[PDB]
Amino acid sequence: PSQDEEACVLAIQLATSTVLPMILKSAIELDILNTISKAGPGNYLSPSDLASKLLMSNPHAPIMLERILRVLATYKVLGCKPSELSDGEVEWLYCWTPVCKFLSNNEDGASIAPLLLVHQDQVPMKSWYHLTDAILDGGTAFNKAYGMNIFDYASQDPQFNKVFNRSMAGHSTITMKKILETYNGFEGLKSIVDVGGGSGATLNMIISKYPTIKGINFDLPHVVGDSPIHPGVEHVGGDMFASVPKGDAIFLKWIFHSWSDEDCLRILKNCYEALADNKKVIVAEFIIPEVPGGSDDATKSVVHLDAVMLAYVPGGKERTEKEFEALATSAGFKSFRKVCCAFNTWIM
Amino acid sequence: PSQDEEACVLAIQLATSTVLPMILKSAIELDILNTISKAGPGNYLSPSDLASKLLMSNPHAPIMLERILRVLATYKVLGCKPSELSDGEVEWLYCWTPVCKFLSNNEDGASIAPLLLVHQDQVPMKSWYHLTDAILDGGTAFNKAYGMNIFDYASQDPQFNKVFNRSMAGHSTITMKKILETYNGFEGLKSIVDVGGGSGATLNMIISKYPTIKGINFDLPHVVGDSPIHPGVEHVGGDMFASVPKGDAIFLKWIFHSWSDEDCLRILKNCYEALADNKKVIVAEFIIPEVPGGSDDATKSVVHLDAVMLAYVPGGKERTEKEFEALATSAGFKSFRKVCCAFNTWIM
Ligand SMILES: Nc1ncnc2c1ncn2[C@@H]1O[C@H](CSCC[C@H](N)C(=O)O)[C@@H](O)[C@H]1O
Ligand SMILES: Nc1ncnc2c1ncn2[C@@H]1O[C@H](CSCC[C@H](N)C(=O)O)[C@@H](O)[C@H]1O
Ligand SMILES: O=c1ccc2c(O)c3ccoc3cc2o1
Ligand SMILES: O=c1ccc2c(O)c3ccoc3cc2o1
Repeated sequence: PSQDEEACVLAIQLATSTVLPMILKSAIELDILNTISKAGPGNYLSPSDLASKLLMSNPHAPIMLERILRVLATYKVLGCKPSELSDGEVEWLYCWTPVCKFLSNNEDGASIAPLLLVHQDQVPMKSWYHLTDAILDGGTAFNKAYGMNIFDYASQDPQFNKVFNRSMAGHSTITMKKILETYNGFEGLKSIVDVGGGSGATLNMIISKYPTIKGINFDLPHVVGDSPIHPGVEHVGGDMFASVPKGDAIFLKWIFHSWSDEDCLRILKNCYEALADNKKVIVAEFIIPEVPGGSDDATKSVVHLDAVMLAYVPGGKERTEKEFEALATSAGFKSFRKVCCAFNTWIM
Repeated sequence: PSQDEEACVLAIQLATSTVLPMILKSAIELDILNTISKAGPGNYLSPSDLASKLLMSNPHAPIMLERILRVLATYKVLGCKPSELSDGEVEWLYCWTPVCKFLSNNEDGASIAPLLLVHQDQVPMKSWYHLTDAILDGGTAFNKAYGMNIFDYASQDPQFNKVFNRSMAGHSTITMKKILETYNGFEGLKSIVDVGGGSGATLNMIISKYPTIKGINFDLPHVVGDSPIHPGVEHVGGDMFASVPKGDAIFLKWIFHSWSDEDCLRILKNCYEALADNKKVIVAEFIIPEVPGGSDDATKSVVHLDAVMLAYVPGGKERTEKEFEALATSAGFKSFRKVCCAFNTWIM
């Protein structure tokens, strides 16, 4: 009877698992995580302390926050410790964890929280309701919801544009900062073109460590025209399928997982054409493991991403290392090399 | 650098965790889980076998199913094993697990899958987008989305009514079937009133084991008028706050977690009034543990439910055993007893 109970309560848990992303979204929107980050390690807050520090006016906000805090503790975003009340009952206090750090809006702009907000946004959320139809009828879930792909939608909705670009910028500020502690590959080159570089955050972090290097942040016009400027980095609006600006190396982070094999090869030809001989194409992506049933957080992340690609973009998919090696090979490249990994992002 | 990597990839995993409920919803809607249940234990299917057995017409459905299967395997809904292809590459085959059983629509009507479908339904899904407002401004997330509570909505939307009632019926068929292997409490009584019994599934399972016992399935008119009939069980339409039909015992499963303390006491007075002296009120609910940071599936389940109550219904909440004991005490009851547990549902 013990196996049945473990299996059934897992089923119930999975059936009510929309709670996690939605409670996380609310904790971010209520500034719970930044507030706890402000308190910092080992600084425990009761639900009442947190409503007070947030200056909330709702007399029932403390009990509501308590129930949110309890969700976050179960998913290890927060720790917690008991505090004895006068009448013998126990108050539960909650505290920072390193996870909470990555989900807080660090003044440096580096945060994973905007990534949660783009996926809970009402525009991408509707694509899931057309996924079952996409499988049975063909087509792509997102385009069936909207009659246009996600990038076309962003160009027509400035609010969603900012939400999308901020989620990418937050992630790659964190990731390139840790990448740069272990990657040589930019040291000896005159210039880098970030193809689909979004808001320029990746080059912002590359040039700040290697000034003198000329950064070319290349993306669609509606993305570059709403982006801040770092010195060393010049924004170029364009279309990577039309051409790619020339440089000493080309960089593509989280590009290929959004395009079919045939479209990846079209991007890679324009990259080829844009570089001199004996030059590099630097790719940053997750990699699918050869064995699919792992339950750790790294496998969950890349598996989540592959499902996101399935609903959001035609032909998008996460790939194995052998699948990346094949693309480079088909594109006339002669050397493929997996270099290092940071926060599940490989440099290839 | 190893702690930072574990924390950041957990953050990324949590930020993209809407995937799980939404991919599960699609696997249920595509009949993947019933099909695999039809194949049964140790009967491995490739993505192509599964598209064939489902008679899908989409030439890209096999690759799409593969990516869905991989999600389900990571969350342990399915197992998987490799199969070598002719050219040395490996195909991954997927197979049944006991979890898959609880998420399949067993011909007996017992399934946890309808529970997933009510929470992913577009009507409840919109309440989350008003939760942050509910905390800051007061009110209830669901009522702020719709201007009426969830039960009023069900009475005005027959489709959502059936979706809601089917999720409760599927769960309590499974739960009462296992409860009845270890509960004496119905053996020696003439009749039971199931207050808020929904579609009658719980009494259906009680009377089928104890015929001769008279079942009174009591719920709102829009619920009882769209429900099947089991012998021994008579449906009564009414309002538990107006009165409760009299009987030898009153049964309430998943009622109290939906009402504030003051409304629970109003229900309990009507239950009190409806029973003779020296008689029982039988409550089936989850119970919150005193210590809140557990990460097992039982704690996740009750924590998920408490967040669901927070967004869906005014005043709803999961409770501790001491909180249930207090309600019974305040209601004039003289004996409180936690009896047994089944699939995380306690009988009190
Ligand atoms: N021709 C094109 N079509 C579609 N997207 C393009 C494009 N050229 C560039 N892109 C961009 O590709 C990016 C994918 S996501 C942004 C990833 C960015 N490198 C980062 O990691 O922060 C988007 O910014 C999108 O606008
Ligand atoms: N006066 C009332 N107000 C609101 N809901 C009521 C009610 N009387 C009964 N209910 C019912 O309470 C039920 C809660 S959920 C159904 C639980 C059911 N016992 C089961 O476990 O299967 C709903 O069916 C709802 O319609
Ligand atoms: O979590 C992610 C990470 C990358 C990502 C991405 O590159 C694209 C391109 C279109 O939609 C996307 C969604 C994404 O979600
Ligand atoms: O997963 C669940 C279980 C029980 C449940 C419930 O009794 C009510 C009453 C109004 O909304 C509900 C949602 C629920 O979701």
